[PDB]
Amino acid sequence: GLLKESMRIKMYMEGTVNGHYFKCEGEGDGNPFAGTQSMRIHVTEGAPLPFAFDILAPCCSRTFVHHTAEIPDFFKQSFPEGFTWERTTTYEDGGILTAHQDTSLEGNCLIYKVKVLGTNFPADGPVMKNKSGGWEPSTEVVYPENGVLCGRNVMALKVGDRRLICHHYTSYRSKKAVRALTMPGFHFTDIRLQMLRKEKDEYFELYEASVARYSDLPEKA
Amino acid sequence: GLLKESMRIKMYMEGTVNGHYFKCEGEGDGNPFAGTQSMRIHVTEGAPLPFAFDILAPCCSRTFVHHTAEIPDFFKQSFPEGFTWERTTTYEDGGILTAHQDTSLEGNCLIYKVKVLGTNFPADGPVMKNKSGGWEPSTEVVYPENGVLCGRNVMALKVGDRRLICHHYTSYRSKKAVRALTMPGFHFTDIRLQMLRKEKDEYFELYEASVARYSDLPEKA
Amino acid sequence: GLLKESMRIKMYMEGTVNGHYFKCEGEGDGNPFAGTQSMRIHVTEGAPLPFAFDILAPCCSRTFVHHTAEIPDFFKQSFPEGFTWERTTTYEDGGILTAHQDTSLEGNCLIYKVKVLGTNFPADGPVMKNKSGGWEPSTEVVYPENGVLCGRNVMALKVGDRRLICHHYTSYRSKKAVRALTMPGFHFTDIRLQMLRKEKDEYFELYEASVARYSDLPEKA
Amino acid sequence: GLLKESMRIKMYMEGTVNGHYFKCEGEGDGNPFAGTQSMRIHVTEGAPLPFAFDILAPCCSRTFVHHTAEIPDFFKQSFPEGFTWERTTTYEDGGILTAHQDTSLEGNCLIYKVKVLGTNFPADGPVMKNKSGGWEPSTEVVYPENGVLCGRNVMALKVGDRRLICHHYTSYRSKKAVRALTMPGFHFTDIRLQMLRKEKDEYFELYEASVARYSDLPEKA
Repeated sequence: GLLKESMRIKMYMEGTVNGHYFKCEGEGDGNPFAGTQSMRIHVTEGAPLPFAFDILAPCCSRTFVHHTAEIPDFFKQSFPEGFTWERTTTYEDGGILTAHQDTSLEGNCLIYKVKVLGTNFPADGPVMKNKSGGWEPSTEVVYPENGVLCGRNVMALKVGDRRLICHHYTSYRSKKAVRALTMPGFHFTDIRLQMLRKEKDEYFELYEASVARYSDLPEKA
Repeated sequence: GLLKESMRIKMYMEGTVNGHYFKCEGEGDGNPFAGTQSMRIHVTEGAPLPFAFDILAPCCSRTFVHHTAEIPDFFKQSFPEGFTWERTTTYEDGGILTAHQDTSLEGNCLIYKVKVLGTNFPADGPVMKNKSGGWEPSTEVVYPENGVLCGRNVMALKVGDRRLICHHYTSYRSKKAVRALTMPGFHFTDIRLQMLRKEKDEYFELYEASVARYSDLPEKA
Repeated sequence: GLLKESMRIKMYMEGTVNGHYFKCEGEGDGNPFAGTQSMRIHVTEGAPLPFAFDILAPCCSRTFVHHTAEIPDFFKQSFPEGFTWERTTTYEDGGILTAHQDTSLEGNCLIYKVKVLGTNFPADGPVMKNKSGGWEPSTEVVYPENGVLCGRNVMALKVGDRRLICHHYTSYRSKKAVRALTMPGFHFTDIRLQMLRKEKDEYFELYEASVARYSDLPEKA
Repeated sequence: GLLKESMRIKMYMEGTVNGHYFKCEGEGDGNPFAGTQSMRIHVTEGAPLPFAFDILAPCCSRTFVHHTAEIPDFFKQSFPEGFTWERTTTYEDGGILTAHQDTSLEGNCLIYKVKVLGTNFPADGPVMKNKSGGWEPSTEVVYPENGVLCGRNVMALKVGDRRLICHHYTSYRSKKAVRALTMPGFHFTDIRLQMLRKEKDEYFELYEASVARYSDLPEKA
């Protein structure tokens, strides 16, 4: 019973994208077992952001995933010690967004500390011109490599009727000893990250659902 | 109609991988509406293949996808003219495989003509040492870009307990005038590609099932 | 006297870029010791080319390099059997070009056979719109890997006052027994590829100079 | 004359590489006109470093570049305000090193502030096993893109007689208003970074030389 049906979240984020320094703080809630969560993010320095917050949204919670088919849950097994994630996202028009995150549990409150370095976003591109309209839903590929949980994803940024593709390369590291966890095998995480509200490039509300599953396609003989 | 619920397939492939010339021929069949098919392939020049056939298997059939949710079918709509596909697969240990394909229809035989270039596969990697154990199931991301259907994918090659990750960049081009197609929107194609039999690095048997669908995840308002 | 002060060149090139099939032929000559050479190219099929021939110029001659500082010449030592090259070129705006080449010798004719596959060039980019204006000079990084000579390069495509960057990944394979060659160590090859004339996307003249060298920077102790 | 034939350097570095947090501090001196400089680095937190310092070494000085051929010096023209640099470095065996740097001037001392995030370096690979033997010399490609100086590079990390290849993507931003500089054209920067001394994987001496120049190769008419 270390995680509850209803969890509080506090997030601190600091970074630079294309030389622009910013800091963000967020508060949220969700059901880790139902795989649902929302969050409110304030830009506290470098407002207004001169780039689409869409690139920061996936930096903002892997404890909140509905696990199907008895798939071992790397993230929840990691408490009370918690876990980190590190990701590089390559954008097909040239942006590169690297982030390192820390997850901790204090009573009922998950604590997120994120560092974000963004480089070579094209000045004319939809990130730096803030023309994006959110993410399509996605499916992460999750597999083990010596007690590290690995992530790969293809994500599509809405740019009117066009889609800008980026590529996620993620490592999830337990702060619990490897020998104390059941590692999952290869599996999938459906993720749907929605921006519900935004104001003056300084305030954002997010909503995310996540489900760990195997392929629904049957395997032949 | 034009496509029957039972189709035959003839494949001709020519290519070079790390300087090793090979030709293949396939004979196959499938229910294009059910999204199921199978294929026997003979390596007719350069057998025994000095690398894992696993890299060529996804070069061997996008007419055979079960479409859910009234998703327009780019492929089936393209007949009688048919379509081409072109792909680059990047392997995270350095291998690149580029292939162009032509799909034609005579009677109730789909004809595939495939050209393949493999470059910079590492000598001691599992493709060139032929130590792969087939593919995980996958989910392609499919989206229009002005008459062109685009595909992106993360696939996972089995190398024992480890997974070798590769990235698909696909373009699908109709030979029907773009005025005469209903383009789909952004969607996913589940793909499970199985190797049922291999012999002497010369004879292979493939089976594949594909479903076009939306995300299983509900959208909040 | 296998390789003369004056050598003739003949090239055969076949390929497809974004669906467009074409063949080209080249006739050339050079001094392979001076590292200078030229080539006339005619599109024999698929003329007029609907993309910049700029992407095909680097597929048109590594026998022609001035070697400084007693650097072992992998290419010249390969005769009479000769050598192959395989290259994938990734453009920062989405294009991939993959190519395999065979180089053989008969008397004083070098015979080039090239297969090219181009994928996912953006419809709106300078290559498919044919708005490029040739290559900056370049320096290739060349280093051995177990009998194979590897090449890495950043090249810059002129687009008025902008530069479209692409990345070369090249493997040079001798058809001569490894043990008959002195493999060079790590070194650079300065290449300047110039397009002297073009005519209705059908006829092209190239000149190229290549120099193999060490860094011109002193090493400290 | 803010800039003289002898300047001093102080560097602060903070980062995480594969989840290992560290800090370093640098003390150096140089002749920014002759393009020569040296730095002493102490690992001040998270010593002993459990990865190759060689990956941080190019995070430790673009003010120190001898400009030939009257090429405009973006770096020198950007004082007193100074400049930033942001780089992502992709290693062909999976590692990514993103970095943001601030360069300031306080009298005769250049002040470097570096944030570093490294993700997804292979546990088995020579970086996390600390088995690299320094860098080959390099040639950076430098070119303007509307007030930003872009850099691209291929660099080779020594691993015995093997070379591990990485790819630099750099943007240099003046903190001086863009319109107050003469932007250079496309040019090259020769860089030779040497580690002269290491101790206890907590103390390191770097020497570097840099020359800005055009191609050594002549242009035909």
